[PDB]
Amino acid sequence: YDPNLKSIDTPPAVSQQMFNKVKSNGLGQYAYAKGLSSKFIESEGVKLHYVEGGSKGTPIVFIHGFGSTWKMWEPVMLSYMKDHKVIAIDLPGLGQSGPILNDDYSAENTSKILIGAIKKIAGKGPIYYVSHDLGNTASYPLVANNQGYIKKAVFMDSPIPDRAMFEYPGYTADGPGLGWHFGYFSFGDIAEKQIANDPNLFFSYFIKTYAGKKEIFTPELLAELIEPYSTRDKLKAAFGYYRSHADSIRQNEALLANGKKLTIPSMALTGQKGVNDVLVKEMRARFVADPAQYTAIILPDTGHWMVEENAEGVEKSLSNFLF
Amino acid sequence: EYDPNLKSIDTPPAVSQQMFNKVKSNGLGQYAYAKGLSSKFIESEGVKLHYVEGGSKGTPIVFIHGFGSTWKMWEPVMLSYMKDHKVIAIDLPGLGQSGPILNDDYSAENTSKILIGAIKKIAGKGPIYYVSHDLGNTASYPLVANNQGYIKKAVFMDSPIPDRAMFEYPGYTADGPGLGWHFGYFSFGDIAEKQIANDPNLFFSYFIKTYAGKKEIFTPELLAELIEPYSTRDKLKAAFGYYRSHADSIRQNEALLANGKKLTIPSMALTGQKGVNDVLVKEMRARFVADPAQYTAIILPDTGHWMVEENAEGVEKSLSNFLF
Repeated sequence: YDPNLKSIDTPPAVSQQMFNKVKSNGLGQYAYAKGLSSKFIESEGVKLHYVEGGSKGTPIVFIHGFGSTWKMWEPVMLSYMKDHKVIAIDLPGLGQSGPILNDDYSAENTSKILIGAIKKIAGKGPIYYVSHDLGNTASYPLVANNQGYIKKAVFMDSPIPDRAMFEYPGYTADGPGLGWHFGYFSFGDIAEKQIANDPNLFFSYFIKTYAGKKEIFTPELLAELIEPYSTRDKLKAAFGYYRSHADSIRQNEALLANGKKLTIPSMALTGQKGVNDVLVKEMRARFVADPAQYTAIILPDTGHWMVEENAEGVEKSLSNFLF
Repeated sequence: EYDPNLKSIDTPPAVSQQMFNKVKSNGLGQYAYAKGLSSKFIESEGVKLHYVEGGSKGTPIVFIHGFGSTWKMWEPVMLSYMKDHKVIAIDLPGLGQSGPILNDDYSAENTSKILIGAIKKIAGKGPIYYVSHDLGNTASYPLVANNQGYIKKAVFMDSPIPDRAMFEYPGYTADGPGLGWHFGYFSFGDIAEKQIANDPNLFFSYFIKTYAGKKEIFTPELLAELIEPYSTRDKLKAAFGYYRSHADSIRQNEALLANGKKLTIPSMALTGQKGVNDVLVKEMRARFVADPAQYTAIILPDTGHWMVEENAEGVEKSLSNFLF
């Protein structure tokens, strides 16, 4: 939290002009760099958007989270595609993926949707799997239940839903705590509605609060990052993950109680100025069978939006761990 | 209690604003005082406070509302007691018809200082009984702790008194959004102020019904009356100042508790089973009371956070038995 950060005063109508420009000119989530291919695939009745590059080499699957789309991974995808098949999927309901109509955005359901698509896109495997933010919510069952097919897994910054997610405090001595948004985002359809009235206002403040390098987030970049979350339908989907967290927690806790910890190499890669050490301690204590297979890296001076803020640190950390 | 099936309204903000305008122009809601009651204002530490009083003889009872409320929440209790008691209900600094704390210091110590000055003038030299609800519990602990004797007995209702545990209440629970989440949202820059000002009826209709046990009571017209007082940025800014100031209030109350300034006068935690429930009951017993023999804890069944709206009988009986 930053007591000194100001919220914007941009009129929502002006912000909508910015979002429209992004969509009309194929910028942001719609901009696919040379070598990358935008595609759609149906899985369990859900139309998923994904972007892929490369061909030979162990495939690497990248799953974004809240405030992001496949786009967050583009710099890393570009770096790796000469040596690896790279695949970045928009989570169900977000980016250019369609919604889960029965509102079951729990880890088990999203993992079922994702693995089916991945098996078709990536092929026989094995593959590497890399996740950030809600990606970590969507993915634990997928990873835990497909070890072998998944040869190594990385979770970034955000905690994996577990018992502690019923504990993170709403308020702290430093102001608003890690826990508060888990509550606001699951509080009826209130966040969807309020944020839909002025997405630029909420997200400009939210995104910068969780950034270490705030200067990276110019109004232009923010317009590109917020456009995919600028409508009620996309916000409803996003907040479905939050509504479903209690389900996700029960599901992951059941997995751990049945012994389904990670027995493949895994990494917690976090930003010191982001969620910082929560995921590192969590994975070490509860999710890894053998600490010797576990790597923890906390990037200094780097906030939650790890590739935006430190693409080089992320690429190097991933390369050192995966390859 | 949280109900995942409760629907938010879809009333257009402009239509809601006309509801608010009607409340004000017709003198309803916070502007409506029953026969026997008088609306007055008083300056304390440069802050103009609004209050309503009734009665004359008998131990005075001062009532302090919290978030989502004004003095108005106390009216039925005030009417019930005014025959035998001076009764005084004050709008918290910044809220209802009270003016704001200009330096944004809505910490317990500051609001307690502003309140005690006015109370001494309105209520007289004492002693008095002190009854607090919701943010009243945030505004008032130093007032009560530092003025024991002048305050003969004290009641805190439903909400926790700021202490170290407020740094622990979870944002999320197996039951959905937790007790902690609003403490974060309300102190998250000026975002709550700005978002809620855009459609106060939408936010408060859902918020108020959520924490109600008896939801049917909250008709659109009652909601309009409850929300009108929180329908502008200036009123929301003040409300959320209490939340920005909670870390301060916590330090202040912890310091009082550590300096023995626990409660040595009789005290009561009075809560609603369907509201915050047992948090305050456990908190006061464990940390705020010097002698358990002086402490009463009552949790009203089938009653949510808005305890006088939902169970005036339960509140009056509990206060009467404790106070008298």
